[PDB]
Amino acid sequence: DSQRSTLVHWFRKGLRLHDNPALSHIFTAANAAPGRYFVRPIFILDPGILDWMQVGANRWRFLQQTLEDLDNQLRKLNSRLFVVRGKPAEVFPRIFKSWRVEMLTFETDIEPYSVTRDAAVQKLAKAEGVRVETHCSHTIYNPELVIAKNLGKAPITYQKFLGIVEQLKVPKVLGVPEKLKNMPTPPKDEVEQKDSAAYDCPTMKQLVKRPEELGPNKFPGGETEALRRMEESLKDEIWVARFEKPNTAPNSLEPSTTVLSPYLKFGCLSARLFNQKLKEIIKRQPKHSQPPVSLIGQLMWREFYYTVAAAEPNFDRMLGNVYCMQIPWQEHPDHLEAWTHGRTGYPFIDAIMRQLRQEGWIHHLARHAVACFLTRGDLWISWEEGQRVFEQLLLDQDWALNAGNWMWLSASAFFHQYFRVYSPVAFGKKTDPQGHYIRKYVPELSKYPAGCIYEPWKASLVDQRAYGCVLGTDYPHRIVKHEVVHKENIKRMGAAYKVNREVRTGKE
DNA sequence: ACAGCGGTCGCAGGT
DNA sequence: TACCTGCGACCGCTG
Ligand SMILES: Cc1cc2nc3c(=O)[nH]c(=O)nc-3n(C[C@H](O)[C@H](O)[C@H](O)COP(=O)(O)OP(=O)(O)OC[C@H]3O[C@@H](n4cnc5c(N)ncnc54)[C@H](O)[C@@H]3O)c2cc1C
Repeated sequence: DSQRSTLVHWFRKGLRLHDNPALSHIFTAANAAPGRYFVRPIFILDPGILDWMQVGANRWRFLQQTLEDLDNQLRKLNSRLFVVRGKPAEVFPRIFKSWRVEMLTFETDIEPYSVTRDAAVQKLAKAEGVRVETHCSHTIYNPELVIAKNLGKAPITYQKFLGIVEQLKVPKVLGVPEKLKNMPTPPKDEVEQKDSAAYDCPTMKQLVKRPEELGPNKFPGGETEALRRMEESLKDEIWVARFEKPNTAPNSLEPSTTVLSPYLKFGCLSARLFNQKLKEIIKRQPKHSQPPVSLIGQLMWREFYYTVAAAEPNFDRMLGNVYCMQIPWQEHPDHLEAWTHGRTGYPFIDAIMRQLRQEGWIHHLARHAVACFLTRGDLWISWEEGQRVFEQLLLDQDWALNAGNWMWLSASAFFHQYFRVYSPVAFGKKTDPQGHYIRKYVPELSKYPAGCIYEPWKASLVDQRAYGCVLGTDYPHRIVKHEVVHKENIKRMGAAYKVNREVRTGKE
């Protein structure tokens, strides 16, 4: 066994065993040629990034848990995870030689950074004699094929996108890979010979530098929890079939939706598996909703944003972004800081921003509320600042999805009915008239009557004292007046739309 | 051409 | 309940 070659699967996203072609191919190959190969499933961890502030503690914890679950599952196939510390640029040249790699597989990714990184690896592999198999299993439909089907253009409307993808084939959904037979552990490389635990899963202490930012562990990481959570969500087939996104609550104390987003984001759950489960349920349920609103439709919204994002390296910025309306956002540093930390003085908005920071997930319509307030609705701050904060705090932080919906919400792309504006005060009342959500995440206001808990400034000073929370002392004065600024912002939006119309017809 | 339709998720005030 | 209308007057697509 001093003559074996190594087959490598590289996990970046797709942190799962189920429905993983790139991974299954590796395991099938090893079992086909017994005694021929060694198998190294790996995750590359840059130890320098741990202090990057664009990754919150909660997301680090989620990744830590995911890596441990992935190692446990690989253990059952007579394998394990190898978490190799370093950067791909130095790691691969070293391990290609060290491990005598014959093949390298991974799941493809459309994010710019990932496109250039992978291209470098492909170039190295080519020159070094290592075969590379890539698979597009992160999404149901391959953005490339969708764009090609639509004559070289990413569809910019949902219904057109649907019209294209129903013409495309849906790939077969795989099971978990086969158990490796006659696979002894590979010989230690020079790094392992020095430290036997060099490729072990990172500890919490290792991945999480600021444990004080950790909140309640409501959504544990990993494929196991992913599948358990999915199964629980699909248990009630009526709820699933009649799902309409607009009717789900932003402020329910428990999630009104599936909360599968962190799992789909990391690849802990296969979007293709989830799509298949849904379809089987809809066939059994005669009464059911349709896209855009349906649960299947939500999954297609994921696919839509990935397709437009795949055609635009600047997707996450206003300038140079083909889709994006050019809007004169302003700098408001105090207001930005107050929004960022849930200190706007709008209890509903503050409640949401605090849940987000604490727990890593907020409901889609809660995101609408705070995104609207930040941008077109009140503060007139750029969506790129909001995007940045979300990137830091969300467990499900996704380059394409985050950019896409921020553009939607700011009416910069895809959505253009800017006359519709969420009220920081009224929107939440509909589903939570008593303000239970506010009382929980803004505890200082928990004695306010429902009559003014969404608008504490309506309470007199004597009232404020009787509720044991005086505005300007225990809770902030509202940083702006929604009833005024939103009307003026509407006109700013109309004005900016006009300027863009000129430019568009001006190039003709 | 340029109008009419549809567009995941507005609000307030009706009924 | 779950519709409805006024508000003021958007874009992409279609033909
Ligand atoms: C300003 C803003 C930023 C956002 N940033 C992200 C992000 O960084 N990462 C992320 O995954 N989602 C993001 N979303 C979309 C959406 O809010 C979340 O996907 C959803 O809240 C996750 O909860 P869920 O899993 O219960 O969704 P469900 O309603 O159960 O839907 C199921 C799955 O469909 C997909 N999905 C649902 N809604 C959307 C949507 N609007 N766009 C794309 N895919 C969707 C997700 O994969 C979700 O897990 C953002 C939305 C807004 C308005």
